[PDB]
Amino acid sequence: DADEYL
Amino acid sequence: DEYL
Amino acid sequence: SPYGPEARAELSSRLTTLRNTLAPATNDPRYLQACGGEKLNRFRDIQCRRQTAVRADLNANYIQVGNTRTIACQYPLQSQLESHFRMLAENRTPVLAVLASSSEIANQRFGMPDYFRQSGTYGSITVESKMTQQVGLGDGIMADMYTLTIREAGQKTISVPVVHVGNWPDQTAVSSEVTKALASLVDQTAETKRNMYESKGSSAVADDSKLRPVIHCRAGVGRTAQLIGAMCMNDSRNSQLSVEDMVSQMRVQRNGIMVQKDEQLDVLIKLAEGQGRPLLNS
Repeated sequence: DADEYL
Repeated sequence: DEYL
Repeated sequence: SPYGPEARAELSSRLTTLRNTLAPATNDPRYLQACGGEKLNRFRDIQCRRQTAVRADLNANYIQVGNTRTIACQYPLQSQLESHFRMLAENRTPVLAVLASSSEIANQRFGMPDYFRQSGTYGSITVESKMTQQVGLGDGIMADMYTLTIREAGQKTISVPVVHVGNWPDQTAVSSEVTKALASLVDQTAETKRNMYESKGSSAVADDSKLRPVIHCRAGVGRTAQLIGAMCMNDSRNSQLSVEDMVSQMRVQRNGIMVQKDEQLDVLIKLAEGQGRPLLNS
């Protein structure tokens, strides 16, 4: 996902 | 311009 | 004495020679040159080592002191912000330490954009700033922390921890005690973030050029070098690494000005003496 590192 |  | 006036004089002698040899010449092959057009260097006397440059359009360098890996740069120019943010995101930056004072940032003549204490748009990149904790470092010196969330279409969204010391004026050096506390905070912050990336199986763990703390002040040679030196002495893997090694490595990997003021060098010497670490190489 685009924000998986958040 | 210059830092020193 | 290994920390007496004789040794200190010898150390200064060797470092002075290195600075002169590293002095930038016209179109020096050793230093990154402006790719035509916009300005690259904030100061014409503060150049970026080409072989260790992070980006062709930024004044920033990869630096390894002993086993300690970091990135040291100048305060980004307005026109360099988009590239600066992309660099921060791709590096999976575990911590960004800003040592420029609020007074410098507020001085419009200095051209130092407040890019981390407020949200904004820079080209195709959008950034969100959020305040987090505040840690006292001693002597009234405060470390204000933030989180910067960087978003760009087609790219993974990345949040970067920020440690900002806003009361450390240029051309000066905070105490060894304050510096030691700052290095500990910066390393701890990076460790927590780095661990998160490892728990998610990030591919950055396998890239020697990524997951590096990023540190800058105004020029990226005075305050920045004092902190990087303290950080390498906080690395348990650097036993026997001398002060001579530390400074020579920062200078060869960025420019001959690293550790500008004599008072800044004295802080590194004092920290070394406290550990029984050598000042010179035999």
